[PDB]
Amino acid sequence: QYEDGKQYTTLEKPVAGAPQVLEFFSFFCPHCYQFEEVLHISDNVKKKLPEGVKMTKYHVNFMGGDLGKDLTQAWAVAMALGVEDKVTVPLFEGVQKTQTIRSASDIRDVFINAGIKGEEYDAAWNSFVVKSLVAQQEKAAADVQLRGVPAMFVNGKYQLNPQGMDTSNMDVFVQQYADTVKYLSEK
Ligand SMILES: CCN(CCn1cccn1)C(=O)Cc1ccc(Oc2ccc(C#N)c(C)c2)cc1
Repeated sequence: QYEDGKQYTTLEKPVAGAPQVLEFFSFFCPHCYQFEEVLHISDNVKKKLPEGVKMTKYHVNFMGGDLGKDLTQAWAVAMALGVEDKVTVPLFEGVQKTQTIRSASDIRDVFINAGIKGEEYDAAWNSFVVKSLVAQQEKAAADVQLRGVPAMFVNGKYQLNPQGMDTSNMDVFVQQYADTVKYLSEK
């Protein structure tokens, strides 16, 4: 019922030490926007996972021109301050809905409006921790030879394949997605 090539793919040369469940997204990615706002893929996947399992989510550089790099660093700041849940929706909307995010200054305005003090954003932005998080996200994408988003990898061996699942019903799709990750995490 869970055959290889249908719900998932397998990496030709796995990545040792990868997180158990790794999501790659871009704030420019049309389907990543749905995955956040309409499907809630991350929340629904976490719900089907054993309670002692961490999920990791990384931003990618290769969409959005120069802004893709700035958003990857801003996402690193978000991870460093632990404010992902305060900035995810206004970044998605500013980039894709209203298209009001066109510079690094615009990203910063989102964080300030979300309650992060301007000076603390800047200090995080220029910190060694954020430098290292940026490196981590880029290495993770290179390690799996990531070509596009959204993507989810399980134990650095298995790559989810949403296009082999049933996509005519949003809620059936999300259930098949979350159930496929639980299966794969059990491998
Ligand atoms: C990595 C490739 N990639 C980018 C380029 N690309 C491919 C097709 C369109 N763009 C993806 O987007 C991959 C993809 C993801 C999901 C998915 O299925 C659904 C999406 C939204 C909803 C809703 N709401 C439903 C119900 C299903 C289909 C495909």
